[PDB]
Amino acid sequence: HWGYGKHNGPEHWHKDFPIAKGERQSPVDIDTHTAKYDPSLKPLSVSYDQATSLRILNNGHSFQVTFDDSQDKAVLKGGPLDGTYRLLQFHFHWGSLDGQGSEHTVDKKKYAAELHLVHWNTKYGDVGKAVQQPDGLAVLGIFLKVGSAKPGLQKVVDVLDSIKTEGKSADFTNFDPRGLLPESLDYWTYPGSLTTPPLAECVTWIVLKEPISVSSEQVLKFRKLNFNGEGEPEELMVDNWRPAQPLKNRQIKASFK
Ligand SMILES: CC(C)(C)C(=O)Nc1nnc(S(N)(=O)=O)s1
Ligand SMILES: [Zn+2]
Repeated sequence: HWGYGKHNGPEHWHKDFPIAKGERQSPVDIDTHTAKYDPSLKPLSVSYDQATSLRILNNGHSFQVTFDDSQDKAVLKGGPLDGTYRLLQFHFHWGSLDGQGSEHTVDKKKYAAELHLVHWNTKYGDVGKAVQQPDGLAVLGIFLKVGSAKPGLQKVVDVLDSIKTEGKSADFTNFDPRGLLPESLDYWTYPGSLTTPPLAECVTWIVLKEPISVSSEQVLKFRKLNFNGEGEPEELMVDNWRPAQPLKNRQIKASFK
């Protein structure tokens, strides 16, 4: 089964998921000088006030916080998007050290981690149908750098002890994802894919220019999670990032000058 190790990592994924070598794979390097300001791009609309978080889960890849997506509660609109995209889950990718961990890069710079808020287009009715569409998902990507703590992340960090190994989950209600957002909603956008199998080419990527800062203690708690299930040889869940993929016939657009 796929993972991030030497024998099952990103360089192997194409064997089970041939779209890994596709025309719109993610992540990519964002070359800030080549991204073109698009004045026709709207401001992003992030409407998270009514978000209902449900559970936090170690899925063997990452940890994720899942939301109730059975109603338009926490939605992403505007920007490059047509229609309404419901927040389903967020998760992170991170490194073994602070100089790596992000999936997208900015002028080849890697951040310590990257937060993905995954939303699906309500015109397709459910996320499984949305994954089969070129505009089915919108993932809001936010870079994490190490410095000051992000207070809004601490509730997440403090429960990771209870989901150390693959398969473990916990109640995680009343979590407000607005506490994870940076000040600016300036973004880059391009058409891409899921960055984990099945690597489906269904994502409008919206990557915020402004990172959030998290503390060393916060990211260290990410690095104590395990890829393995309980009772299996302990393999720290670190470096769960796919590297940048070829941009191919794509333009990255910027919402800002
Ligand atoms: C809900 C569902 C389809 C299982 C999902 O979200 N899958 C993702 N696979 N890769 C993602 S990423 N790292 O691009 O945000 S999300
Ligand atoms: Zn992700």
